[PDB]
Amino acid sequence: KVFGRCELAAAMKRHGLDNYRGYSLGNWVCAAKFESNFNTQATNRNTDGSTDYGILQINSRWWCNDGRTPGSRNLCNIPCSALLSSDITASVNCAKKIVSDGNGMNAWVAWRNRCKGTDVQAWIRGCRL
Repeated sequence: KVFGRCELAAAMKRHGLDNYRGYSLGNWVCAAKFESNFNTQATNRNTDGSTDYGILQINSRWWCNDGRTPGSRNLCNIPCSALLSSDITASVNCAKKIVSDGNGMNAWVAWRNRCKGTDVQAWIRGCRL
């Protein structure tokens, strides 16, 4: 599924991401825009044997089980298949766990490369939330 921008923001807000751990809603929408272009089925395979899954491109080394990644910790306690669902439930629940670790939203490559320090409230422009 390819989400619309405000459609996604609304779902993320329902699940309490607005301001979670110090990250306003626009950070999360921006992250999804540049990680996956809002595509729930996006997949990126990396050189270290891990794969990034879904709308938030969550990595399989620490966060989900795909049965084939070295150093697997599966700290969200979910199959990586859950992160490719058309609803965002598993991705947002796991994201809360990721962002509560160590480096916050710096875990997301695209957020660090395209969102950090920008006018992130632009990503919820014209949404009625």
